[PDB]
Amino acid sequence: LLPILSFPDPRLRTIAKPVEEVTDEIRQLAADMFETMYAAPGIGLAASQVDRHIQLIVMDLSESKDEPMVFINPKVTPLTTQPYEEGCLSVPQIYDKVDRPSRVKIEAINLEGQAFEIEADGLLAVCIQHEMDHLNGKLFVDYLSPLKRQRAREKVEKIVRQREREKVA
Ligand SMILES: [Zn+2]
Repeated sequence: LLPILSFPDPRLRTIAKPVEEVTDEIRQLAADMFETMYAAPGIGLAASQVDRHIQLIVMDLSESKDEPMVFINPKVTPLTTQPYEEGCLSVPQIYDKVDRPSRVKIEAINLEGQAFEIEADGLLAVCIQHEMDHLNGKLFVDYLSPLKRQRAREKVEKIVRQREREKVA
């Protein structure tokens, strides 16, 4: 399982590079990203989060863990906000409210290298926007008040340290 970078790691601020071609190394990265995300568990993971700074997002919003979606080189444009309690595998076990445009259009390519365009509302609009932020080196904590940020940071470093401690046990 690929290791997920944790806030405040500076590599999470890297702006991702476009994918040149959907080769079989990015197909294998995507499957490992899904694996990593499904194990967490989470519903979304940007390649930036596993220290591969390319424009790849994996996502599965299904209670069954069997509706997987891929977005390569994505473009997101609002079609107009709504509140939602967001978390992030790179800000582990921290959830808070962020307010994002509630309807968006997504243009991206899939793992066969074909282009698509869809309109998104609901959980889809929140998630795509959250993951596109990762690709621009941004985290959902950047929209919270700074006392919630250093507090999330102190909790995360604790959580990272326990996870290290759990591996020694
Ligand atoms: Zn995230």
